[PDB]
Amino acid sequence: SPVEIVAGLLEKEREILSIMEELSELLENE
Amino acid sequence: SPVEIVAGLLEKEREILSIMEELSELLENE
Amino acid sequence: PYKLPPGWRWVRLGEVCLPTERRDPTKNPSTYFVYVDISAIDSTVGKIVSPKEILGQHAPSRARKVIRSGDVIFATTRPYLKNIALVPPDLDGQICSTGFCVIRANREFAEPEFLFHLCRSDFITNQLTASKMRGTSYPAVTDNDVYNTLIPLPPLEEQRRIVAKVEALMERVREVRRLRAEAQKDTELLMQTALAEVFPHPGADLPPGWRWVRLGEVCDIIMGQSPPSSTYNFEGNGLPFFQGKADFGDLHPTPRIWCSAPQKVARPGDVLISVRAPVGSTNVANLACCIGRGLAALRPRDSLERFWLLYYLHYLEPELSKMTFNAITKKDLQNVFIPLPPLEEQRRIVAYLDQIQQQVAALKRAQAETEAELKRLEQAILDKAFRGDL
Amino acid sequence: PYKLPPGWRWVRLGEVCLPTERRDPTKNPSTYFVYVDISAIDSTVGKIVSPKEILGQHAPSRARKVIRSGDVIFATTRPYLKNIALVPPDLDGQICSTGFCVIRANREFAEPEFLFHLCRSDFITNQLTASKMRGTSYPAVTDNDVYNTLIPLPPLEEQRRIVAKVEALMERVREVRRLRAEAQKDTELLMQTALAEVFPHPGADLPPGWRWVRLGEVCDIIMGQSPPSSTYNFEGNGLPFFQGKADFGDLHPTPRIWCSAPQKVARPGDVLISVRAPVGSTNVANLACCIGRGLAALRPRDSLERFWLLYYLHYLEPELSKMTFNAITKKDLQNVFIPLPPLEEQRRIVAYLDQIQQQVAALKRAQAETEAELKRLEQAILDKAFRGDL
Amino acid sequence: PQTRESLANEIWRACDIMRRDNNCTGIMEYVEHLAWLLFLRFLDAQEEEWEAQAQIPIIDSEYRWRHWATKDWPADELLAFVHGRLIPYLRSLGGDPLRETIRSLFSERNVIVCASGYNLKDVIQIVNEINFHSQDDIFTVSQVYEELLRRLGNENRLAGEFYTPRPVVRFVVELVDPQIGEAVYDPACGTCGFLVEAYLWMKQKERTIEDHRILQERTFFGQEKKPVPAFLGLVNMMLHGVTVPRVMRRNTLEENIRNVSERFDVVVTNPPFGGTEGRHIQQNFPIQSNATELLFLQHIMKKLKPRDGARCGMVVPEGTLFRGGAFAEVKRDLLEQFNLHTVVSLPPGTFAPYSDVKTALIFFERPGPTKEIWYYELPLPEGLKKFSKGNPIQDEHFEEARKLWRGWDAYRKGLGPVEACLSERSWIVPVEEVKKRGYDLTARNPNRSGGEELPSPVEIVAGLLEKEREILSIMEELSELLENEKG
Amino acid sequence: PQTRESLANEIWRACDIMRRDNNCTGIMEYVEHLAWLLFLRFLDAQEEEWEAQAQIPIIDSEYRWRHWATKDWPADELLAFVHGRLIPYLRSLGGDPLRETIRSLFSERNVIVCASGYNLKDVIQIVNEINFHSQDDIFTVSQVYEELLRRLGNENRLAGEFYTPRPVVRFVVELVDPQIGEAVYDPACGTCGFLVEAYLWMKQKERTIEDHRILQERTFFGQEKKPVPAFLGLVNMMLHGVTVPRVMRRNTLEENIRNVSERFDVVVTNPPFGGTEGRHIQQNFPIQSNATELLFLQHIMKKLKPRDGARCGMVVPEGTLFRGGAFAEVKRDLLEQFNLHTVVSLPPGTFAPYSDVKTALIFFERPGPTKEIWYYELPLPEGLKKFSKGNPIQDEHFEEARKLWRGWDAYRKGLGPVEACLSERSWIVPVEEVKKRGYDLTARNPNRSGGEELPSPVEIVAGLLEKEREILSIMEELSELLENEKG
DNA sequence: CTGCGAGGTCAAGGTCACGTGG
DNA sequence: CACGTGACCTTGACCTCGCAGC
Ligand SMILES: C[S@@+](CC[C@H](N)C(=O)[O-])C[C@H]1O[C@@H](n2cnc3c(N)ncnc32)[C@H](O)[C@@H]1O
Ligand SMILES: C[S@@+](CC[C@H](N)C(=O)[O-])C[C@H]1O[C@@H](n2cnc3c(N)ncnc32)[C@H](O)[C@@H]1O
Repeated sequence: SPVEIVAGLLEKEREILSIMEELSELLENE
Repeated sequence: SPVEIVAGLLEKEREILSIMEELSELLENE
Repeated sequence: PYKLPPGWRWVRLGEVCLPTERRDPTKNPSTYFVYVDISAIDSTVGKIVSPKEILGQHAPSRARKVIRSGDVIFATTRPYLKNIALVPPDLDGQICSTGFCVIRANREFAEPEFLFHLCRSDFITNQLTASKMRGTSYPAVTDNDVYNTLIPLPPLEEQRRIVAKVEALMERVREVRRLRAEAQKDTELLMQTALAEVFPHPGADLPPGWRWVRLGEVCDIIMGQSPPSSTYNFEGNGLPFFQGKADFGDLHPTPRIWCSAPQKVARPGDVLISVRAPVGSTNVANLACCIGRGLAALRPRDSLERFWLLYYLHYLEPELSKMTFNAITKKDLQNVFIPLPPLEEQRRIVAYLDQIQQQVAALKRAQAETEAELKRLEQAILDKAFRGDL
Repeated sequence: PYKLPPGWRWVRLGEVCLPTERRDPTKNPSTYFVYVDISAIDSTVGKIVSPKEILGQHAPSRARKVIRSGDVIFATTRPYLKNIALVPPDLDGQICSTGFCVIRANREFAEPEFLFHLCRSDFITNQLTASKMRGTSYPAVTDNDVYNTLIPLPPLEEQRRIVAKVEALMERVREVRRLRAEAQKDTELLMQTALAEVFPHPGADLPPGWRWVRLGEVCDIIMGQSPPSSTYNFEGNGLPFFQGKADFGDLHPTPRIWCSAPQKVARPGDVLISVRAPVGSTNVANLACCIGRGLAALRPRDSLERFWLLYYLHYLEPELSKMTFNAITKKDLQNVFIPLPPLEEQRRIVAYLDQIQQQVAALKRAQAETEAELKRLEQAILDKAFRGDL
Repeated sequence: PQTRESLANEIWRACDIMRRDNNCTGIMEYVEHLAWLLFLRFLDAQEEEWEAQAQIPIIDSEYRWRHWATKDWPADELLAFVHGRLIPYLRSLGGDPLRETIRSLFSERNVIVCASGYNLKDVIQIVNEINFHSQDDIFTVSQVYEELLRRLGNENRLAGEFYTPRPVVRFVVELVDPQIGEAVYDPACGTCGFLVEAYLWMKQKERTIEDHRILQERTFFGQEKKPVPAFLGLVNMMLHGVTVPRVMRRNTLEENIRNVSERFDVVVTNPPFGGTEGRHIQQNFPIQSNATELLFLQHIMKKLKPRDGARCGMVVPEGTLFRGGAFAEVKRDLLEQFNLHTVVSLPPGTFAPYSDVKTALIFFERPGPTKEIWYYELPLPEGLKKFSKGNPIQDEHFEEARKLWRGWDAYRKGLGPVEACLSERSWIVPVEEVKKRGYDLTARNPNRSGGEELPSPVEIVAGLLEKEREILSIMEELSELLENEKG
Repeated sequence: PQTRESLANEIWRACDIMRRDNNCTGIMEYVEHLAWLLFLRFLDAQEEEWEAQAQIPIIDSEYRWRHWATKDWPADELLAFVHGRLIPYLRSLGGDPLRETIRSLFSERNVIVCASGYNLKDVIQIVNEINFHSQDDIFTVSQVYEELLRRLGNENRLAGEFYTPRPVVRFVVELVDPQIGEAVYDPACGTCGFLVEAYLWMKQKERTIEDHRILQERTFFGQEKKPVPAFLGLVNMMLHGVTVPRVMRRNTLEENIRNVSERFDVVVTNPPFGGTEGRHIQQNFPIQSNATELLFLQHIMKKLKPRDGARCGMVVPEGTLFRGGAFAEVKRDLLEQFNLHTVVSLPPGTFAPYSDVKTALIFFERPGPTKEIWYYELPLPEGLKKFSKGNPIQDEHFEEARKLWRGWDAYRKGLGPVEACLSERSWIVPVEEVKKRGYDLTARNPNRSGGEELPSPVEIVAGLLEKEREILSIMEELSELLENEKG
């Protein structure tokens, strides 16, 4: 499943990224 | 022995009295 | 709280103290130590008179507290009994019962004997009554109350060497009471010595006109018995009831209870003697009354003066009281032997002994009052001492 | 300690607290209770996840503290492990191990959740390191230090409401690391998946030119043995010595010790495989060295690429590792089966797998660093929070 | 009644007339002068009632108040009459015992008469302008008389010895709660005595014909030793008043206690703090001590009737409370024979200027033996160290004492909570502990500075001295008598 | 030596001549202008020595410093000569030896030359009035140059990048304690480098003839990438100075660490403070990361000789200390490969104006594995929030650091008590605890205020974002590559 | 093999209650 | 009887050993 895995991994990554720009969003404020 | 005893008793009494006029003696002062 | 002289400061007992150690002697099982417990203290003089030396192995659970020279040990169990003591150099660094509060005076602020004499006074113990229990039924207090009760601290602090004055005073004072005690003991035998002169021991020859006689001959006896308990009443029905010596006053018995149906009655002028322990006590009877089993009533016959018999019985009292358990019998009383002078001479000697007795009574009461006021004098010494009035 | 915003006050933690009860459940022997101990807390999220309900009769000696809704329980035994929890309503009024320090916030001053997040922070526990001992050797502290350690408390008493704001941040934050963990887990499987394609399962037939071959055929093996201990030296005499996997680096083994009289030597480019638990780990030899019995050295004949064999062994590693105690033998290694493509194709696939591996390594390290800085981000959240900076 | 204004003023005028006069030095002389005039007028009125009962001869007609007071004298002839033919005539009374009384009252020295015959005539006319057939006018004069007695109480340090503060009286009477008819006894009634207050109370309940007679005749028995308080008091009890009350000039210690006879339902009293009596009198008591107060205590103890509910309110000094010896014995007896249900510590100077001695109110009951004792310390105003001529004791302090005592009275009979009677100034002491203390009944307030305000040592050692050489005298007597009566 | 005298003062004069000039904007331009003149004079002197052993021509003869500097030029003709003929002649020598080297050093941008030919002539003659055969004068010029470099360090934020505070240097060199002869290496030597301090020190122990020639020939190996610090530094090491020092314009990261074969006893260094380099360079290292500082750390780790007592003093930022991932790995290796015996936390602004980043001095040793680490936090004066251009770091703060470190050095080999090296400012951290912290070597003071002066959270989330987008780039690269190489 | 924590022992007080001498 | 001493109980603190993880 090598190729499939990277995909899902990639989705997970840009999801995480989404979460942390929500983090930056709500952290200023400042 | 009745008579002797009052005697001796009397001696203890004048002794006690002496002690307590020395007590008053040193109590003023005050 | 108080008003105090310029030098004096009020500080909690604790503030003046050093922290104090406690150690376990069983950690040194073969090392002996001297143990001090509340029983080892003489309450009167506030000293440790009877320590006990114990092997560290056999050490009681209580023995955890270490004492040192100048320490004041203040018992926390009933501290109105004045078990308080100043620790001698001989007892330095040593263990006692945890029921003690250890007071280590730090000599910067307090010298120990002053604190001893403070604790010895009703002052601190009354602070303890103000706090804790007032009336609340428990005999003991924690160490930290005894660390929180207010006290005056007397700096300039060789001003607390006014302790010297106190001790000077006190010893002379205590000495007085010693002598007073001796006087009191001795004064009592005066009466008996007087009696010893008037009544000859048995089998001796007697002055002319006197004769030995059995009491039963010159006296008749009503033994007395206790009625059923229904008869007893406080509503004053029938006659007063006296079961035994407990009902006696020192001359006449005080009636507190009545018997609606009396069995054996004692008229006025009968002489009452206790027939059960304590045997031999006597009171005259001043009113018609009913007598219990604990009492026997002696009615003196014509040849006899009730006071002649009475004084005789006072004379005989010490081993007229023997000590299976002791009771005395009608026959026992009838066969006791009494000297019988003529009635007139009896009344004469009765008069003489009467004024002797009133004199020694007046005497008794006087020295008793002096003693009481010596206690009060002591309390006055301490109260006056702890404010600047010497 | 530091600056304060206008409202906030510095208060000792204890000053904000309520007195707290302790009771003995054996006094109610047939009454069940819920018990909470340090093992019942999840260190990561600071919750009580596993209480145990016990009959009051079977209550442990430590079971004596009553928790209540909003109480913060802070373990005093090693409180750097962050066993701290906020007591839910379900656990109100209940016993938990004495190991804990019970914090009952009086709502007049402090909201409990704020105190939870304060304790959850490295703040208070660093207070605990600063006092007590710095680096002395005892794991635990008394409850009353945890009552004396300074905290900043902010009034109102909305801000404690602010923390309510912190929860938002944290939730998102924890969620991130959740994903990161999963990512990391899965990311490593990539390598094996890639390998899964290149190496066929045994007994399948292979693309043309390839052939199955016994390792012994294309590889020759030097088993290795451990010398006497006199040979060992730090003065760099003879050759470096590697006993087992413990000496392995991530690619090449770091020599820390030498053997003055080597017995079995591994020349560079030999491939080293561990032969005892953990068995099957591989590392390559970058320098001439001596090998212990814990290692076997594989040296590849032509027709075999050291990296082809290496990647193969990496593929085989999970059940190349068996689990009586684990050891592998020369015959065992010689009779393992390996796919053998032409040498050039081997080096081609080796190149390809090499760049896959460099990419996933870079990847690994990257997300590892993100994880670490997420921890740091958390600590930054709390440090910034307990000052007026949000 | 109380037609104070027209009449009261005059009496006050008469007082200022005596102030002007030389031989009336002070308020003392005012009140006794007024007393003897008022008494003569009283005697005349009573005899007139007895003319009415004669229908169905205390003094010669010439010497009745009527004939000599009504006539308008030249002043000198009046003065000459009073000193020359009147007073000696009144010492001229030999007859039935009562006249012996009249003679008795005058016979003791030196009746107060104005130096100016004019002033004397004026005072006499003010007295003669009182209507004795109006109970209104009598009420007024009684009030003025009472105020005069109070002022006399404040100004004069010797009285003092025959006076007691009315707040103390009213309080004691209130706590004792006399009913009709139980006799009321003051074995030493200085002047008036508590008897007037007891009268007024028991009277506030009469409300029937039978009762009044009981009040006027059979309910007041008490006695006085010294002539001046005896007289002033007689005048006061007739003034308030009971028509002809029974109280005797006599010694209370005259009487033997074993004989007792007597006795009474109630004793409300303030016996003397008192000093020595000694000798013959001592033999009248089972316990014999020179101290007057102790003998008075014994007398009171046996003066009470045997019935349950036999009460005594009484005033005692520190001495009777803390002293041991015979006192303890008597005190022991009290506690065993009697139930002493309360003690009120009374601050120093309550009796000033007479004493400043700390005193206590002792209310002891006689159902039975004494178990628990209620102690109430009483507050001074915190401005004052002690009560004074300037600031005397008044009814209010006792008002608080009153409310707390109501609490204790409720608890004693178990009709109320203990919490009612307790306050930091109130505490309850169990009898065991007073017996451990050698019968020291002195007030020790737990919830108070430990200081017990004891007198300085020197005074203690002084009294101790005098009674120590008293002991020596006793022993001297003992050995004199023991070799005297040798055969 | 010294004799700054007239000579120092002049040089200062030249500086104000350049201050007046248009083409010298700031102290930067002063120091580089002075540098290129001084360097040419130096080259001429060295060759002249080589005439002396030629007896047993880099450029000539028109272009040697002798002929053109001695001449009295019309200003315009001088300026025209330098720009028109000389710089170009230098730009193109082409001799495979150095001579290429020389161009490399005239290779780029602006050679700083005065706008006024008059000023240029003045500065040139001030420079040629220096006697290079008197090392008193060389010493003087070295001192003035050093001060110029310090002032340059304060004024210009761009250096900054190639400068390090001399107190830091002297401290690091003092603690490392170089001896003769161990090679001394700075894998990035900004300008001068620690090499001058190392020189002067090792010189203070010089002792013998054989030694001096070791110092000037065989003991200084270090290197620099960027032209301006390379040049300024070259001038500085010949100034202090070493006759012909070995340092190369090159990249240390172009080198492949795994082949190593160059090693040194000592490394005293301050590598860059950290940005990306990437790609092809990355492959030179076993651990691969874009971060320059990490690669420099690796390079240093393998640049050390295998013998025991192999030392490195080094300057690192917060980042290298608290960052995980590859850093941790390298740090792990460090701690096991090496004994890291001290860390000195250096407060923010130490390097201002270049950066205020908090830094740490890392002295790590290489007998063996790392057991315990000595931490010394360093105090700011209580007046300042941070060190500044206005108030910079100076040798004193380090006086205290020095004394305590002497203590720690004593304890480490067990020649002294631990108590010597401890102050609330100094504490000792066990290696175990840094491994539970995920290899966070940041200073945490046990006996100190809680606040750890951590960045505002957002900055954290900002960096977190940028390297997350790096992660995305990496993954699409991954899928590009596995979809590319599909058969 | 090492760090964690729950069971255990231990010390400091504090309250309870039984033996016993006056 | 009521006074103390031995005992039991509680709180709070330190010891360390069975146990599961690197
Ligand atoms: C203090 S007073 C009583 C006060 C009185 N209750 C009142 O209302 O003022 C004592 C009085 O008792 C009188 N007294 C003293 N000795 C006495 C005695 N042996 N018999 C009778 N009365 C006596 C005194 O004259 C004095 O007036
Ligand atoms: C902080 S400085 C070194 C300071 C120097 N030790 C001093 O204080 O004298 C960093 C220097 O390293 C140089 N440098 C940066 N990257 C480099 C590389 N890859 N190779 C060599 N030198 C480099 C930079 O030009 C900069 O001058």
